[PDB]
Amino acid sequence: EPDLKTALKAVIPAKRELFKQVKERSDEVIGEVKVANVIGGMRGLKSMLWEGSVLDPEEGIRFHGKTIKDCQKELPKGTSGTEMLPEAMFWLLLTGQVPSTNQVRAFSRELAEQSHLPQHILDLIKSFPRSMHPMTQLSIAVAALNTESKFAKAYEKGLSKADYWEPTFDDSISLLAKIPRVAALVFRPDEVDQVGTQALDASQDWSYNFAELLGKGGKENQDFHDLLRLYLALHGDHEGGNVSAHATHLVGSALSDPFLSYSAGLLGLAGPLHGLAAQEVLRWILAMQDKIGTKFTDDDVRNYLWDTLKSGRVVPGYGHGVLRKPDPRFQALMDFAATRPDVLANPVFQLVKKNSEIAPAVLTEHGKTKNPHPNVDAASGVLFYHYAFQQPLYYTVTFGVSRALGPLVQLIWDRALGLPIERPKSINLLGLK
Amino acid sequence: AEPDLKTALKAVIPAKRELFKQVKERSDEVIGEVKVANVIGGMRGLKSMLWEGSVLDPEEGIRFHGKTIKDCQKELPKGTSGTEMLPEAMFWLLLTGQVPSTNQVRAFSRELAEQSHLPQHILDLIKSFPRSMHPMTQLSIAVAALNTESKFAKAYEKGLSKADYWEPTFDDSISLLAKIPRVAALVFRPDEVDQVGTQALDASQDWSYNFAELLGKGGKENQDFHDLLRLYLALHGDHEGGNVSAHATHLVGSALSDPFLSYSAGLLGLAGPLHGLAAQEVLRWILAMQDKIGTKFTDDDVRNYLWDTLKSGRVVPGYGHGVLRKPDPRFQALMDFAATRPDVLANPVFQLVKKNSEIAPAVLTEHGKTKNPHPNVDAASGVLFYHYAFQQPLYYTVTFGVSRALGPLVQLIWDRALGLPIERPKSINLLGLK
Ligand SMILES: O=C([O-])CC(=O)C(=O)O
Ligand SMILES: O=C([O-])CC(=O)C(=O)O
Ligand SMILES: [Cl-]
Repeated sequence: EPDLKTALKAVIPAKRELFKQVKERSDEVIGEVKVANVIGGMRGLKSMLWEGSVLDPEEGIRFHGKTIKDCQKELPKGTSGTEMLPEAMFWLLLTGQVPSTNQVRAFSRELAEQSHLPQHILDLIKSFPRSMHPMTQLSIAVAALNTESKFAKAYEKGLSKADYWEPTFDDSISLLAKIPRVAALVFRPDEVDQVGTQALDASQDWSYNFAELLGKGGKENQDFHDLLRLYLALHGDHEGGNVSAHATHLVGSALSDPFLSYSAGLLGLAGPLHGLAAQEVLRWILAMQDKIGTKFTDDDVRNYLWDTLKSGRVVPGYGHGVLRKPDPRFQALMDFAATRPDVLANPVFQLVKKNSEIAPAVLTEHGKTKNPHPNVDAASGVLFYHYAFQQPLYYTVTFGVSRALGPLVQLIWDRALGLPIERPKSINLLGLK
Repeated sequence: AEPDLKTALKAVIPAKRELFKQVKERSDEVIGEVKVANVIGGMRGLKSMLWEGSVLDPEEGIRFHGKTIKDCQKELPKGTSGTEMLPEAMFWLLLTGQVPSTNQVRAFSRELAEQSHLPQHILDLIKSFPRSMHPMTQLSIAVAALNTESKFAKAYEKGLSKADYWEPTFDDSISLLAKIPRVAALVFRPDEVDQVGTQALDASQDWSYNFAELLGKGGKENQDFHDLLRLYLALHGDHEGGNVSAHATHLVGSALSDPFLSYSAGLLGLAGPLHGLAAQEVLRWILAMQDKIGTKFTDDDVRNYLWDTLKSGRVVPGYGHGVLRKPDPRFQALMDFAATRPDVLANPVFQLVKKNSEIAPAVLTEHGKTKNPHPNVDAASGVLFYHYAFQQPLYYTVTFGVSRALGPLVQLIWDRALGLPIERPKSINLLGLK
């Protein structure tokens, strides 16, 4: 059966024809720009192209029209376990098609084989102080991988616009292969020489191998391997509007290669209002457990919610900029938890769950939070914590692994369609008067 | 004892917050349309971001709180010696809307010299870089790594009111400005990391002078180059919010990533061939022109070479603007620097820039595919650096990177002071447009 590159090569003509048709309608009006859009971070403004996913305010995120549940049903699984593979999600995002299981196996083999790192990346990582925030470490080491960029070199030689997409593809695959190893090196700074050169099991999936590099390989960790697969698939893409996806696209649009461009995305993911949300939730939950105890009641949880809000604080992991109904990424994680009795017996999980049953009504009554349903960040941290990954500073590093998926797909499409530099116009306050 | 920078900014914040409230009361007002062309065309045409410090005027070029380049050359404080406006003074104007006194700038230059030292780990990180790692990659990486020193990131982690966000933003912005010329010099001088990375700076010298000293271009003998450098860094500090470096800084910053991470994103955008490379392209093109036509050129030779470039299907770099309808006043400010240095004027490469600026606009109009075919700043900057023996064009973007910290850091400070939200547009697929 076709490999990924071949499969992408077969859908490129249909995408280019679709693009030509849309371009023939260039003069068509689709929206207004208001003052609110200028001062409000472009919120509500339909102004960028993004092929792979469309975030529906009522249904949540869809991937070529498929729900999360559709993807959990249709996408190939690992050689063992129950959860859909992130490599299969990548295939679907890129091509618009669901790969066969043996297509995904040949693709997982590519990701295991291209995972090795040049020596200088080991040296760079070993120079980091141990107190350097893990997302800073991750962003820096991805950027540094630009020494290996095929796009950057091919471009420097003279490269036709028609040939841009293929080196972009080769670099994207290279990045995906290497990023879990860079992530594990962030986690395991005393073992950089071992973990940074360890050969990966050639028949295991991307997430399994990631877990092995984290020191969480083997039979004993098989539920965690499924969590990881699900988590990485769920977080791979969420439209083009989010800061990490947009930053990748923006930097990429200047023809910076995928290593540089996704490094910009990771720097945006390091933001407290973007990728660090999950870490903040776990901290807030643990401080709540600390005050009210493991034999907490609804009443305890309700008072702590009210005490948080009355002090002028936010309840993290609730509300969204676009979403209007409960986040189907949150629900898919809650559904994973529902069938693991040991997760359900964990009080920190019980606390997350009870909080998800009470918080939405408290927040509505308090009245300052837009659509106060749980988002994915409400739950992800506590599930990692359960599996003895009790170092919340590193949860965002896993988000960084996942989130390479969707934005790299769109970079490939950007270069294949020949999209120009992203260049809005700016204005001052005095100009708006 | 006149206000320091922080105090001066603190005095204009209330007026800016009142102006912002007034604009916000007009939230529902329509200012333009979104067309299909805008979505597929990289938001070109779309007025969709706030940027306070600079605005492009179609007749007068870039203006900084309404001040032309000529106004800034007249009014802004100069160094203890030399003829050119200081970048520290441009920063002050961008941030505050006001012109600092000369002693205000001196107190500010002293702060920048005092905070210029680097943690040891940044020396170690830079020494790990391979020799072939592109300089902009090195610069972006080392700026990000300075986030270990971020007061915003730690203050935020402790609990910080929204109203106080701007202050740690400001402290980190100043810290970044202080350190970036030392990081830049380390990018230029990878064999001397230990020496250049700990070298004590003259405590009463300006930002650019000290940068030049760290580059190995200190002293009386380099005083004209110190003026060039001052002017270059001032002229390139800000040019609206739409350009990739400014926008990326703003975008990353809007997620509350600290200024080190945020400007590191800008530098990654500046590394992009369609953003960071114009000055290098002009120098190459000018030297290849000198190479083919020699030192004894005439108007007619220059004219034929322009036409031969355009007939080959090639661009004449450093000419053209989308809006601006006269020469770029940044170009002219560089030409005015040259006018008083006889040795620059005797350099044939400069003579070639100049004659080319007198002939190219008419040739390009007659050719007809370049909108407003007047010189831009890039037409001159590279050749002036080349004259001063700064003949490693691969590193010109590093110097642009130093300059371009100025405007975007100012906007980050204003973003946090006004409490602007996360930048998050809506996206759409091709099928949704059809
Ligand atoms: O999968 C889709 O969304 C349809 C598709 O391939 C295209 O847009 O050409
Ligand atoms: O390759 C094509 O047919 C379309 C093209 O030129 C581009 O990528 O801009
Ligand atoms: Cl494959």
